Amino acid sequence: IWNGMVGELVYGKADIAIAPLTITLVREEVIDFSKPFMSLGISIMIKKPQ
Amino acid sequence: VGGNLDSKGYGIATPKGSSLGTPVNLAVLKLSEQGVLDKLKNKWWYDKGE
Repeated sequence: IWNGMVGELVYGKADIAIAPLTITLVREEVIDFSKPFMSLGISIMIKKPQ
Repeated sequence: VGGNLDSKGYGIATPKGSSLGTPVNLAVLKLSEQGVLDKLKNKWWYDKGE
């Protein structure tokens, strides 16, 4: 059972998803993707050292 | 001395209109599913440090 952005897309509740939705291979099997409009990467976040 | 500047990779390139494009792309995708690409990455990059 899909959910979220892909869940709304698969069940046809909406026509187009315009959101910070990352392109992934597993999502490619149920929804298509446009060319990447911006680059990013997973990072680590902590409170700056007091 | 820093992080990556962009998000781009290496792809197998074939002449435009070549019959080898689709089968080689399918093989690349299947090996990505099988993890042979990551295995070779480990073997040549991580498994060769001294």
